[PDB]
Amino acid sequence: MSLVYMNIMMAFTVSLTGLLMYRSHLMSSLLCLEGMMLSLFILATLMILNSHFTLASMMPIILLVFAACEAALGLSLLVMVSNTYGTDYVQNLNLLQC
Amino acid sequence: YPTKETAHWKPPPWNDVDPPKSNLTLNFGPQHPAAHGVLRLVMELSG
Amino acid sequence: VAAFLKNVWAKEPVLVASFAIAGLAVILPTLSPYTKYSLMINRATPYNYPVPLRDDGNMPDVPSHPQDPQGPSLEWLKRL
Amino acid sequence: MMTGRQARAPLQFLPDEARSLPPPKLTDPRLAYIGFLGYCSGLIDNAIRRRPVLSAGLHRQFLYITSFVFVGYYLLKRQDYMYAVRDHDMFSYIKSHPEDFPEKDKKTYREVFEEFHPVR
Amino acid sequence: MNLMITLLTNFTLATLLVTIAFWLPQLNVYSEKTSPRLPFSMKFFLVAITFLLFDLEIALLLPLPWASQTTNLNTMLTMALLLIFLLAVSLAYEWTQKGLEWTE
Amino acid sequence: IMKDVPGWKVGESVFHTTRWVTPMMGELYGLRTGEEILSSTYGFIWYT
Amino acid sequence: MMTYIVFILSIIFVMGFVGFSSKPSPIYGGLGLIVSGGVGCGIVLNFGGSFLGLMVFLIYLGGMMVVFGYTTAMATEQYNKVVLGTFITGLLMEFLMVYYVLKDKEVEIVFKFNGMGDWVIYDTGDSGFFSEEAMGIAALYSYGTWLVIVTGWSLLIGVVVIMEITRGN
Amino acid sequence: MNPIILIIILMTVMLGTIIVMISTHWLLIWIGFEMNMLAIIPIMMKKHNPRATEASTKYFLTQSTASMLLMMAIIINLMFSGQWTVMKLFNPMASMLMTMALAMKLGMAPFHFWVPEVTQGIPLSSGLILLTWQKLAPMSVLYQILPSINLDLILTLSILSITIGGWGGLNQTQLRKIMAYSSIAHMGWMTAVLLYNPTMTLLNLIIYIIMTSTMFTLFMANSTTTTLSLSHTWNKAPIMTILVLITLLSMGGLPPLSGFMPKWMIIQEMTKNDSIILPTLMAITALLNLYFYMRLTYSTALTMFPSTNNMKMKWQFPTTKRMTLLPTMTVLSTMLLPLTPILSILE
Amino acid sequence: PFFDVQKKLGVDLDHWMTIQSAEQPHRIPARCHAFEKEWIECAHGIGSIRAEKECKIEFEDFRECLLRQKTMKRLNAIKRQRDKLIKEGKYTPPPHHSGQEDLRP
Amino acid sequence: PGIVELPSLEDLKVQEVKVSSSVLKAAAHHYGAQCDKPNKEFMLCRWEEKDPRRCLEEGKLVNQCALEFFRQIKRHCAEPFTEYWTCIDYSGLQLFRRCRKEQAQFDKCVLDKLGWVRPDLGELSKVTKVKTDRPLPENPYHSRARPEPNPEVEGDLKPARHGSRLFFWTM
Ligand SMILES: CCCCCCCCCCCCCCCCCC(=O)OC[C@H](COP(=O)([O-])OC[C@H](O)COP(=O)([O-])OC[C@H](COC(=O)CCCCCCCCCCCCCCCCC)OC(=O)CCCCCCCCCCCCCCCCC)OC(=O)CCCCCCCCCCCCCCCCC
Ligand SMILES: CCCCCCCCCCCCCCCCCC(=O)OC[C@H](COP(=O)(O)OCCN)OC(=O)CCCCCCCCCCCCCCCCC
Ligand SMILES: CCCCCCCCCCCCCCCCCC(=O)OC[C@H](COP(=O)(O)OCCN)OC(=O)CCCCCCCCCCCCCCCCC
Repeated sequence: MSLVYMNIMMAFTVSLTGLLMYRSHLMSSLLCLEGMMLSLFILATLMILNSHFTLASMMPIILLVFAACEAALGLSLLVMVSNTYGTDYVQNLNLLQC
Repeated sequence: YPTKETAHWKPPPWNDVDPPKSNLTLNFGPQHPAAHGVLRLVMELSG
Repeated sequence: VAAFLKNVWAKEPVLVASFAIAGLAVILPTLSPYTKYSLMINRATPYNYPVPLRDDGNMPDVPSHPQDPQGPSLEWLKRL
Repeated sequence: MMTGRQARAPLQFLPDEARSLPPPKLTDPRLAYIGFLGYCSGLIDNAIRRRPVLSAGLHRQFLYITSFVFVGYYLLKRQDYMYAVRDHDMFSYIKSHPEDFPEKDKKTYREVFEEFHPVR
Repeated sequence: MNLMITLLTNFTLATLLVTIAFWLPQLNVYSEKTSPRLPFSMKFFLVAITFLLFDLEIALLLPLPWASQTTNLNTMLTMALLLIFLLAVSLAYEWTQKGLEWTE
Repeated sequence: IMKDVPGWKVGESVFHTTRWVTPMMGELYGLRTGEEILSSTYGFIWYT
Repeated sequence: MMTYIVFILSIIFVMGFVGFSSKPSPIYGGLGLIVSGGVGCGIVLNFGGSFLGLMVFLIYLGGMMVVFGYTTAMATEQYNKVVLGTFITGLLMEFLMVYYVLKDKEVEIVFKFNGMGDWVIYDTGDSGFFSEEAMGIAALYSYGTWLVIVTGWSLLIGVVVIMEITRGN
Repeated sequence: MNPIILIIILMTVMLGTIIVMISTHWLLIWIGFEMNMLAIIPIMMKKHNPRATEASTKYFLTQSTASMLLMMAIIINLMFSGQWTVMKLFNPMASMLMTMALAMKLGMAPFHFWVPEVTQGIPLSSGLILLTWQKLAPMSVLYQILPSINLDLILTLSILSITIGGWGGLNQTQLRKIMAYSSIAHMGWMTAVLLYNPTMTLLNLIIYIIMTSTMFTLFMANSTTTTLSLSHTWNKAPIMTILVLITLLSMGGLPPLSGFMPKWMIIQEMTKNDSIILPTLMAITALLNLYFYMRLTYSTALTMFPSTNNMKMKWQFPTTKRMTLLPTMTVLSTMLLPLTPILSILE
Repeated sequence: PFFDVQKKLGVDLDHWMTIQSAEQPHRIPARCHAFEKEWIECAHGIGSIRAEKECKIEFEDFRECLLRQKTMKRLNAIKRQRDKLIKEGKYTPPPHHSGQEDLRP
Repeated sequence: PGIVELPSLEDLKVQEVKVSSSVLKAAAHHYGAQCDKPNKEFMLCRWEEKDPRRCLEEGKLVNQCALEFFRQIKRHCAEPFTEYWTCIDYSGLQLFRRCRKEQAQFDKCVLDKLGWVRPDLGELSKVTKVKTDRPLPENPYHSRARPEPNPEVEGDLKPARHGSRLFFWTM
C-alpha cells in the first residue's frame, strides 16, 4: 500500500510505546494518548479523502470531538491527582497495591 | 499469605478514606510609581 | 406573568433578549410563508449533471429539448 | 449458531410461527417449579427484613409467585419455540442433503463379528 | 505553493527580527552586572475546560454555512437549533451549579 | 520498454473484470516528467 | 523531491512523535506535539482536506493543546540520558525504514508498502462547483442526525461530568 | 451527588452500552464506548477520596488505551475493506488489535492489572456496575466479530485469565479484590467458549451477572468490604450468612446450583469440537476459585467468628437499605439448574 | 447481543455511513463504487462462509481498487526497468513523455 | 488477467475546440440551446455504457457540432461575441453579472442574424429524453453470475421430538 500510511501507523506505534512506557509524568502520558488520537485522525482522513468516500468526511471530526472531550476528562483526573499529591507523578498512585 | 515483598502492607482504612496529607503570600507594590510609589503591601491571597 | 416579565426585564435584560431571540428563532420558520421557497430554491440549484433518459416511447412529461414547454420550471423564482 | 435464522426478523420474542406450536399447560412442572421459586423469593424477602416468614405480606408473596409464573410462561414458550426451530432446521438440512446422510446398511449380529474378550 | 513561500517568508522575517533584537544590543559592551509550586486555582482550570468543551461544540457548529444548502432543510434546521440549544444547556448547567463563579 | 523482461503481459489488467476502470494518477502520469506530475497532482491544492 | 512532499512531511511527523513520546518534560512534549500536529495538518492539507486541516489547527492545536499547555503550567515546575537515547533510537529505526523503502521501493513491517511518492494514488477527475469533503461534512446536519444527537449528548454529559469530578464533594 | 444528575449519568452509562449493542457502524461502537467511560467516571468518584481518584485514573488510562486501539483496528478495517459494517474484520491485524482492545476493556489477563485496583478503589455499587454492566458491551462486540477472531489468541487470553483469576484470589482478604479476581476467571470462562458456541457465552454472562449482583448486593446490605467485617454478619443478620453461603457455593460451580450450569455447558460445547484437554484444565483451575469462595464461607457462615460489644446496639435496628431484588437474585443464582434448557432463549 | 433495533423499528440510525455505495450528498461517487457494489451484490444473503469462498474475485478486485497494490507494484516494475534501460542507454524517452508535444484539448 | 483494449491514436484524432474557457462560458447558453441533441446522445451513452471507449463516436459528433456552432457564430456575429467574451474574460471568477450590456448586444445580434433564443433560468438543467438507435447496455458492470442463495425455510413448525434433548430433561 501507500507510503504515507507506513509513517502514520508508525507514528501511532511510537506514541503507543511512549504511552505504554511511563517515565514520571501523567501529563506526558496524556500527551502520548492525544498523539495516538492525532495519528488516528490523520490516518482516517487520508483514507477517506483518498477513497472519495463523501459521508465519512464527518467521521474524523466526530473522532476529534469525542477524544478531546476524553482528553478533558483525563486532564480533570490529573488535576484531582495533582491537588491530592502536589505533583502529577504516576509513582504517587500506588495506594491500591493493598 | 505474607511474604518478604508484601510485608510492609497494611490494610486500607475502614471507610476507604485516606488523610489529605495553603494560600499565596504576595509582596505587592503600586504599578506605576507616579502617584503613590512608596507603598508596600504584604498580601495573603487565596487565589 | 406580567409582573415576572417586567421584573426580569428590569433585572436581567440580556437574558430576556436572549430567550426572546431564541424563541423567535425556534417558532418563526414554521410560521413563515417563505420557508417553502428555501426548500424550493435548494432543490432547484443544479449541482450535478441532468443525466438524460432513454426515450422509450411513453414519457409525455419529459421534454426533448431544454426550451420545450414540458418539464420543471423556475418562473416562480424569476418572479417571486 | 442459529443467529442467521432470527436475523431476517429481529427482536421478536415470540414469532408468528411460534403460534403453530402448542403452548405449555398451566400445570407444567417447569412452570410450577418457577412458581415455587416465586414462593422462595417471597420467603427470602420476608426473612431478610425480619418479617414473619410464612405469614407477613401474603399479597407480596402472591405477587412474587404470580410474577415468576408470568415471566416463566413466556420463557417456556420461547424455549419450546427455539428447540422446535432447531429440529425443523435439522430435518430440512437432512432432507436437502441426502448425499451427506446415507441410510445405513444395518447388519444383524449373525454377520457382525465382535472380538470376545474373556474375563478370567 | 505560494502559501508555503509566504509562510517561509513570514517565518524568515520574524526570525530575522528576533535574531537582530537579540544580537544587535550585544554590540555595545556593557558593564557586566555582578550584583544580585505555584498556587493552584480550580477556577483557572475550569475556565479552560469549559473553553475546550464549548470549542468542541463550536467544531460541531462550523459546517452550518455549508449545511444550509441541503435539500433536507427541516432536519437540518432541527439539528442546527438542537446543537446551539445543547451549547446553551451546557452553559446553563455551568451557570446554575456555581461553575462560573469568581471568574464569572 | 518491457521487452527484455520475461513473462510480461503488456497492457495486463490488475483487475479480473473486463469492466472499464477509471485510471489512477500514476497510471496516466507515470512515465512523464516530474513537472507535469506536480502540475496535475498537486496543482489545484497548491493553487494560491 | 517535490513529488515526495507528503512523504517528507510524514517523516517530520514521525520524528516529532519520537520527539515528544520519549518524554523530556510535559512542556517540551507539548511543544513536540504542537509541531507534530502542524506537520500532520500539512499532510492532510496536501490531499485536499482543507477544512479538516483547519479543524486540526483550530480545534486540536487551537483548543485542546492550549488546554494541555495551560494545565501543564499549573502542574509542572519551571527551572536526560533516557530521553535522548530513546530519541536517537526511534530516529535510527525511522531512518532505517526510510532507507529500506527508498532503496527497494518496497518494505514489509506489518503490511507491504510502496516506495514511490503517494501522488500516484490520486483521482484524475474534478468535483465540479463543490468540495466533496465540504459536502460530506455538511451532511452532518441532514444525514448525521443520530450522530449529532449522541455527540451533543456526550458533550453535555461531559460538561456535567467535569463539574462533578472537579467539585471535590 | 444530585439524584437527578445521578439518574442522568446512569442513563448515559446505559445509553453508551445500548449504542454499542444496537449500532451497525464502527464509529458508533467507538462512540458508545467513549460515552460509557465518560459517564461512568463520576460513579467511581462518588465519595471523593484519593483511592477513588486513583482508581478512576487507572480506569481512564486503560479504557482510553483500549478505545484508541479499537479505533486503530477500525481504521485498518476501513483500509482493507472500504466500509464500516460491524461484522467480521477483513484483516488479521485489525482482528488482533480489536481482540486486544476488548481484552483490555474486559480486564482479561494479561491486561487484567487494573481490575482489582480499580474495584478496590471504588464503592460497592460502582464496583457492581463495573463488574456486571461494563462486561456487556465488549462481549457484544466479541459476539459480532467472532468469524474473524483468532482462535489461539482468544484461548490464550481465556486460559490465562482463568489461571490468573484463580491464583489472584487466593491471597486476598478484601472482598472487592476477591470479586475482581472472580471476574477475571469468569471472563476467561466466557471467552473460552465464544468461538465454539456464543450462546453458552451469553449463558455464562447472564449467570455471572446474576451471581455477582447477588454478592455485591449482600455486601452492600451488610456494609462489609473485608473478609473480617463479613465475619461479624452471623451476630447481626444470620439470614445473610445463609445467602452468602449458598451464593458462594453457587459461584464455585457446585451442583445442584446454577453456577454449575455455565461451566457444565461450556465443557459440554468444547468437547463437541474435539477439545478435551482444555475444558479439563479449565475445570481443574476453577477449583482455586472454589477454594477462596470456601475460605469466605468458613469465615462467614460455617463458623462463628468473635464479634465485639457494640454489635448489641446494632441488634436494635433493622436494615433500612433498599435491598433491591436480593431475594430474586438469590433464588436465581442458586435454584436455576432444573431450568437448564432455558438457555435456548438466548439462541 | 446485536439487538437490531434499527431493523425492528425501521429507523436508519447509521446504515447511511456504513458503505461507500450508499446514498451520497449530491450523488458523489466513491472511487471504488462499482467494485464495492459488485462485492456487496455478490455476497448478499449467502452469509460470510459462502461469501469468503464464492465472492473472492469481486472482493479481490475491490481490495485492489482500494489499496492499488498491484497497480503500484506494476508501475514499480515498469519504472525500474525504464530506469535500468536509461542507465544502460538502450532506451530513449519519447517527446510526449518529456513535455514537448502541446497536450490534447 | 486479460489485456486492456485501447483505441489507436488514429481513433483519437478529431478537430478540437481550441478556444478558451471564457470563450466557452460566454457562448455556453446558446451552445446548450443549439447543440442539444449530440450532447445528450453522448451523455446518455456515457452514463449507460460507463466506458469512454464505447462513446468515442458520440464524442466526435459533440466535437463536430461544437465546431459548427462556433463557425456559425463566426460567420455572423464575430465582433459582439469577441467583445462579450473579452468582458467575461477580464473577471477572475468570470462573472456573467459584470457583462450584461455585452451579453445584450451578443444576444441581440444572435437573435437577429441567427434566430437563436437564449435559454431561460431553469431550462438547461431540465432532464430531457433522448431517442437513440444504439442498444441499451444489458450488463454494463460486466457482472458475472450471482451465487445461488441459501434455501428458504418452509413447512409447518412441529414440536421438538421428545423436547429439548439436553441430557435428561424430558421436556
Ligand atoms: C385438566 C387441566 C389440569 C390437569 C392437571 C394434571 C396434573 C395434576 C397435578 C398438578 C401439579 C403438578 C406438579 C408437577 C408435576 C410433577 C413433576 C415431577 O415430579 O417431575 C418428576 C421429575 C422427573 O421424573 P419422572 O419420573 O421422569 O417424571 C414423572 C412425571 O411424569 C413428570 O412429568 P414430566 O415428564 O412432564 O416432567 C417434566 C420434567 C421432568 O424432569 C426431567 O425431565 C428431569 C429434570 C428434572 C430436574 C433435575 C435437576 C437436577 C438438579 C437440581 C436438583 C434439585 C434437588 C431437589 C430439590 C432440593 C430442594 C429444593 O420436569 C421438568 O422439566 C421440571 C423440573 C423439575 C420440577 C418438577 C416440578 C416441581 C413443582 C413443585 C415444586 C416444589 C419444590 C420441589 C423441589 C424443587 C426441585 C424439583 O423428577 C424430578 O424432577 C425429581 C424431583 C421431584 C419433582 C417435584 C415433585 C412435584 C411435587 C412436589 C410436592 C412436594 C413439595 C415439598 C416442599 C417443597 C420442597 C422442600
Ligand atoms: C424556547 C426557545 C429556546 C430556549 C432555549 C435557548 C436559550 C438561548 C439563550 C442561552 C442562555 C444561556 C444561559 C441560560 C442561563 C439561565 C439561568 C440563569 O441565568 O439564571 C440566573 C438568573 C439570575 O441571574 P444571577 O444568577 O443573579 O446572575 C448574576 C448576576 N445577578 O435568572 C434569571 O434572570 C431568570 C432566568 C429565567 C427567566 C427568563 C425569562 C425570559 C423570557 C423572555 C421572553 C420569552 C421567550 C421564550 C422562551 C421562554 C422563556 C420563559
Ligand atoms: C445480553 C444481555 C443484555 C442486557 C441484560 C441485562 C443486564 C443487567 C445487568 C445489571 C447490572 C446492574 C448494575 C447495578 C445497578 C446500577 C445502578 C446502581 O448502582 O444501583 C444501585 C443503587 C445505587 O444507590 P447508592 O445510594 O448510590 O448506592 C450506595 C448505597 N447506599 O442502590 C444501591 O446501592 C442499593 C443496594 C441494592 C442495589 C441492587 C441493584 C440490583 C440490580 C441488578 C439486578 C440483577 C440484574 C437483572 C437480572 C439479570 C439480567 C441478566
